[PDB]
Amino acid sequence: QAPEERCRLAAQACIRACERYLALCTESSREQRQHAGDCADLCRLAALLMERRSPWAPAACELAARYALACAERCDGDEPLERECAGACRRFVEACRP
Amino acid sequence: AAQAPEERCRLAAQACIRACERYLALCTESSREQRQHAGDCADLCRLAALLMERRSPWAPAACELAARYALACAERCDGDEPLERECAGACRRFVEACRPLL
Repeated sequence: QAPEERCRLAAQACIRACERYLALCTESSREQRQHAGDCADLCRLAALLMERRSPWAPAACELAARYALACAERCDGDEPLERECAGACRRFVEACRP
Repeated sequence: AAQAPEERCRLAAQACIRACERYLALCTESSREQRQHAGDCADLCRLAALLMERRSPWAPAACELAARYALACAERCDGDEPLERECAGACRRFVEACRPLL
């Protein structure tokens, strides 16, 4: 699996984690939900660009990673949905550096 | 209430993908290069549409990239055949709609 393929997969696993946290988490704050959504949206963009081999892929990838960690810093807690959302955000960023 | 220009942009995006898919599926005289363009244009337009639909704050960012691919698709796919003209037109029309949201 090429680093771009694992980064794409990590990004998709991220939006799934974020959209899940958004609709399932019963203790989320308006701000926290907003952070999850920003990461989910940006990750959809970076993902679509990675698939279409766009020269903007890397650019969008970093913008997504920025909010990906900002989302973890704000939405990580103790419940599974919370650790999962923050985890997936981490896993995504970890696949951006390479 | 700045959702008026965004809604008209969302509709332009939607029309643009319809024309692009139509182009991709119907225009027989189409190079693989033009097909790739109309295709990228259509996908980005999809994301852009979805982002505007859920009133995402990152919708303009998506419209920025989509406008790029739409503008490129127009510059590459316009032609004498109606399927070619309509695609270019839809893309350009869509590009025009993104302005206020840029």
